[PDB]
Amino acid sequence: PEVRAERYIPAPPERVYRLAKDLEGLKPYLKEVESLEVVAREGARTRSRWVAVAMGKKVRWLEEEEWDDENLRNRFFSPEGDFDRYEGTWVFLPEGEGTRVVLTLTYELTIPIFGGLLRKLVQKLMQENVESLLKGLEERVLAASS
Repeated sequence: PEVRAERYIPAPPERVYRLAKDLEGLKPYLKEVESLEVVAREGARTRSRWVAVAMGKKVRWLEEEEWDDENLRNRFFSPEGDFDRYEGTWVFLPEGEGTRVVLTLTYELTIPIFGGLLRKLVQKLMQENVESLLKGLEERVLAASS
């Protein structure tokens, strides 16, 4: 299944893009994220270790992001961790002197026994998570803007 969040940020795309790329600087404004560490940095891609909290227990994964500096987009995919699949794109679109940020996330989480019964709740949780990742980026861009 897939989730997508969309958010307008009052700042030029290039600036919003660059602030999202500095994940470790972004991390303090992601309230649902407990730990985010960049483990590897290479050319236009990094590797990072996420620990997030949903509903009191933690979900952990490693994430590879490929950064497209030219076109202000990124692609990410988890090769290992708690998700069978965790991937998507951040894109930063011009909307005025500002940025329409679009975050798309395809995930698959296998849950013993209850995976179909709680499919919609899981969905909503993943919706809140990406909406919050974006509201947290809003708050980064404002913080770094003073």
